[PDB]
Amino acid sequence: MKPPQFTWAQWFEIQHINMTSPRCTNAMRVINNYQRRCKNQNTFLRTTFADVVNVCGNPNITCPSNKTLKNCHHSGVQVPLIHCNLTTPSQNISNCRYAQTPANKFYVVACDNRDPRDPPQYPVVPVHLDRII
Repeated sequence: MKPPQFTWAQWFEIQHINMTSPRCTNAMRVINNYQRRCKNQNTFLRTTFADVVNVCGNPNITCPSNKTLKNCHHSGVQVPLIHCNLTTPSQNISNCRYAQTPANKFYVVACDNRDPRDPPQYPVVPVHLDRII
């Protein structure tokens, strides 16, 4: 899944922060081309990477998706988000059609120590979107 030219944190940014267009069909092509498959579902948080890093400093909690992981952090505040839902698949990635559903919700993110390629300014960085509450 994860392309090797990217860190975990940079891949989190591709998939869940940086929407290259306000519409899901357009926005998703970036992710799908790297994945070499049309993802069935994907959430974009309308927030900045630095804001998610501040959330990574909130007190650690158990990851809702996996009760044995403990590197998760609740956002404390709500952010707008857009959820992309695959409505027509294709063997041609550029023909994959998406519908979208906006929302304003809390989120829970999983965070890890930074890779040398991330900027030194962030010792801990987001690596997985665990749960949209």
